Formats: sequence, C-alpha cells, structure tokens
Amino acid sequence: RARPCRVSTADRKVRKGIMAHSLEDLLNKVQDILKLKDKPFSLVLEEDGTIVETEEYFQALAKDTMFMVLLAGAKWKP
Repeated sequence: RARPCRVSTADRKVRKGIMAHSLEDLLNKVQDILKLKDKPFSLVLEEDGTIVETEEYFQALAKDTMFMVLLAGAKWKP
C-alpha cells in the first residue's frame, strides 16, 4: 500500500510529490526523481530536521508532511 510524500530539496528549490511504499523505497526513488548526483542517506522533516529512520514513524506521519532528503554527507539547515 503506497503513501504520498512531499519531498523538498535542501535549498527549498524544488518540491515534488512521490508515492512511496516505504522509507527504503522512497530513498530509492528520490535520487532519480529529484535529479540527485548521489543517493540520499537520510530522510528528515523539513519543519525542524527531525530524523525519519523507522518505517513506523514514516507511516505515522501526516499525508501533507513536507520531507527533506539529506544526501550522504551532512545535516539539515533551516
């Protein structure tokens, strides 16, 4: 069962809607969906940089939740 995800970039440049079956799968998709040079390593909340690293929390979040991928390196910025 898929899940709607609003994924933004670190520079708040582009926001895109992605259907994700789970966290892993989303992290698989977002690289080629958002034109990313290397695969992101962490999914974070755009609101405050809260780390989403479990499938349960990822599923429990609201459907209008704006995400923010962190690529394979360093952390969130406001």
